[PDB]
Amino acid sequence: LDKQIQELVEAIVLPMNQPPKGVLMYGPPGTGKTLLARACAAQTKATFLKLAGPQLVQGDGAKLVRDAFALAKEKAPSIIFIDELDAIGTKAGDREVQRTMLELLNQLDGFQPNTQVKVIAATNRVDILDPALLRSGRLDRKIEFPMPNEEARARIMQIHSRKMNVSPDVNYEELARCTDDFNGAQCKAVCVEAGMIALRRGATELTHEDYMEGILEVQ
Amino acid sequence: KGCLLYGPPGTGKTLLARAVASQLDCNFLKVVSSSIVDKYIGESARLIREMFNYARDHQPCIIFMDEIDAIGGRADREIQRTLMELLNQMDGFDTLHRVKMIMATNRPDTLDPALLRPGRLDRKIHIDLPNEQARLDILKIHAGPITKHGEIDYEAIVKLSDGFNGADLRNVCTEAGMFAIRADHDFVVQEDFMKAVRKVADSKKLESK
Amino acid sequence: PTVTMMQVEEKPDVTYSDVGGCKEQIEKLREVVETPLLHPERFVNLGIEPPKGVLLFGPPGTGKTLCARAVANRTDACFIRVIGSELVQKYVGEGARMVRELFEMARTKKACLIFFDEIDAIGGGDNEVQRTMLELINQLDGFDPRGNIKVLMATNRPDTLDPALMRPGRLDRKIEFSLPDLEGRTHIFKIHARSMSVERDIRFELLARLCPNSTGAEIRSVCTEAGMFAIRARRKIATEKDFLEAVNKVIKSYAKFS
Repeated sequence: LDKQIQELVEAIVLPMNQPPKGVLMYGPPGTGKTLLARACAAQTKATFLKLAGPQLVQGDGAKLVRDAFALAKEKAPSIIFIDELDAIGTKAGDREVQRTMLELLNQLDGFQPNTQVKVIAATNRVDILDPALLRSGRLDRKIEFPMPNEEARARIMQIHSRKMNVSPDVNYEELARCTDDFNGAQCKAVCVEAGMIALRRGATELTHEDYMEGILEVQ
Repeated sequence: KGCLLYGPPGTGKTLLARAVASQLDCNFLKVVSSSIVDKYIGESARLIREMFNYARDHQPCIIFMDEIDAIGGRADREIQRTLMELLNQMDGFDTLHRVKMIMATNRPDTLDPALLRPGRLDRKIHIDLPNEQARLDILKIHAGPITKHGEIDYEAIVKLSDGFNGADLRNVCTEAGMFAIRADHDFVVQEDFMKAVRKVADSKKLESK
Repeated sequence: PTVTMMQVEEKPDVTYSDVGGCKEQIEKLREVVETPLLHPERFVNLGIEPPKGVLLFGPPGTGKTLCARAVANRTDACFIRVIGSELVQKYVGEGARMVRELFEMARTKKACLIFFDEIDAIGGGDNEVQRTMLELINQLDGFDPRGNIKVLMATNRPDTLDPALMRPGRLDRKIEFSLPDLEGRTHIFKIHARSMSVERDIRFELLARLCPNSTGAEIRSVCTEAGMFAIRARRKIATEKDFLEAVNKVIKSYAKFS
């Protein structure tokens, strides 16, 4: 899971620090692509402008496209991360979102000043994919996700548990071994669950046995 | 007002219809075969009347149909209902003038011989396999607008390409040009052509189903 | 408008020991309403992103009593309780200015605490509700009003999918209804001994053991038919032998079908 976070961090940082324009971040569920791209946003440090799938469906989706590209035109080089694009781009409202889609590709095709702020796209499945997305300005980086391991779960749980007051005795192998058949948000239930009883325990610093005590507590 | 492009041995209809449809096309409107499976209540009849109604309200109109082999069974009840709307709206009493539609397929066995009737499908062109010489010439006439380094060698690109798609040949070769443009070099060496064409082309062999 | 001066809630109400029998959960929801109020800097210095509040859902039971408890435990300046019926109304566009003017009053009232009642009325076509709940969560997750004061959702159904997927980021400390044991009801009895003339001959442990599965709603109905049948019997003092038929009637005749 390092060559694709390197490919993503390059895809969105080498133009930030012809540069790439579009990225299609897909893969099987259970990985945490939204918090993996948000963990990437924690390394870019730029403004993270969230946008969901059905936000275009409210002739308003084209107004949100021209709004995100007006903030892309004038606003500082932030990080616009859209998600769930296959659900709204189902190839009479869906045809209106196909007009919004063809306006999106027309603005990613006929506009030369598109070297400014980019847009990160994420989908949960690539069965519904527009064949007209083959362009440098359009979605180019198509990456598939491998199955995560306990080491990668210690990586994302360490990026998500690096700022809190954790005692410096964590082998990561007891907790990495105990976290079986889990996902990113469930490891967030593990670490947040370890942060739950931090008040009533009295010790303001998180300890070692509270991770496995959260695993055995809620899961 | 109708035509068929069946290329069972080989491919190459995507570079043609995408070359002219990307050139002028007089319009732009694509109809994909995945908007008909209708997982919900099968009300796709009024979707055909509405979408084709707009396709006839607009005077310039060209419609493409890709991957019709799975939706061309000889679940199938609503398929044959929309095919009855295709009969009554291809050879019916309607305003069936200049507006044009194009069908594409893979196998000439489940091609709905009711739809294979003239009128519903006037013309048919049997595309052949992309030959190694044809791959070389198509790579030379498609190698024009793309930039390359002075060191060129088409023998490795054409040689390492065996049983590939022509549309995937152009999108994988230009995909390798966009792979080499990452480091914003005006000159494009063929090392990244071998690398990205080889790896991404093998990914199109994994996804060549 | 009228909701500005009407929204400010005064005249305090039901206290602490009316809790429906929760011994640990009353700490799980007390350590966020009473403990952060004693000092702001304490939980700010406790680390990263101090907890806003808790989450109440499930069966109604003793609902609206623990919120009245939160209003009672206010030591300095009587607080408020946003109701859910004010956001979803006719003539859309006033709920946004409403929530922004009450959050602006939260900014004006030196970090005032806010409570949200009946979230199911604005939770879950519904685009006019999507303005109130998506703009509502857009203002809660926003750092403009405040990010430490108070969150508390009191509702009947947790079936609000969008708040269920937007809550784990900001909202925390979800608890169940925590129905009491046999010994829990005698606390509600000892605090509601101000009710309509509970005679000293009435034993609270007897009344507690004479009613199983009698959570705060059902013993609140024990008090409702207690004072009601105390008024209707032309009596002035209440005696356990005089209204035990109303007790086992209000729990058994109402526990047959339900």
